[PDB]
Amino acid sequence: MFKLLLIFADPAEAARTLSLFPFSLNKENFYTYHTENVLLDVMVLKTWGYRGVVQALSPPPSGYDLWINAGFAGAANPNIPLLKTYTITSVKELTPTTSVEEELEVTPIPRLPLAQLTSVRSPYRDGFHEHLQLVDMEGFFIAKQASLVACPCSMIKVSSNYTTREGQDFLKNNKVKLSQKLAEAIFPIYSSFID
Repeated sequence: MFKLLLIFADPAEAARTLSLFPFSLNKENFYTYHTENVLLDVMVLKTWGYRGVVQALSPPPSGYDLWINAGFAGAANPNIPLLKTYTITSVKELTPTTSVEEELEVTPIPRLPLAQLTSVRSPYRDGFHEHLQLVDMEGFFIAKQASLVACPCSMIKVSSNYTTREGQDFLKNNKVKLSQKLAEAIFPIYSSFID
C-alpha cells in the first residue's frame, strides 16, 4: 500500500485539495482518505495563532513513502509569472540578520517546471531580488524533517504574488484560484500510484 502525506502550511493552501477526495477527520485530528492501494493523509501546519510551531512536524511522522509539501510562494523575480505551478529542485533556509544559509535538494515532480525555493520566517515584501526565485516560509523546515525519517520529499509551489507591498493584495484576493492550482497538480500524482 502506497502511503502519501500531503503537507500544507495553512488552511487556505489546503482547501481545494481537501475538496478533491472524500476525506474524513480521524480521532488523531487530521484528514485521511484511502482507496485501492493508496493512503492519502493531509496535515496542515498552522491552523491556529500567528505563527507555526516546530512541534507541528516534530517528531516527524514515520511510515509514509512520499511527502509532498504543496503551497503558495511569492515570486521575487519578475520573469516568474503568477498563478504558475512549479516543482522545486532545492530549498534554502535563509537567515537575513547573519546571511547564513542551509540548502537541501528535494525530489522534483515529473512534468512540472523547475524552480528554486527560499524559505524565510518573515515574508519578503522588500521588492525584487536578483538571487531569488520563489519564496515561502515552511518548505525548508519540511524538507529537513523529512530527512529525519528518510522519507523522500517533493514540493509543489504556485506563484501567489510578487514580493512587494503592492503585490500582497493579489495573494489576499486569489486564495481559491491558487489553492485550486495546487489541487490540480496533486491529482495526477495521486493517480500515478494507483496499482
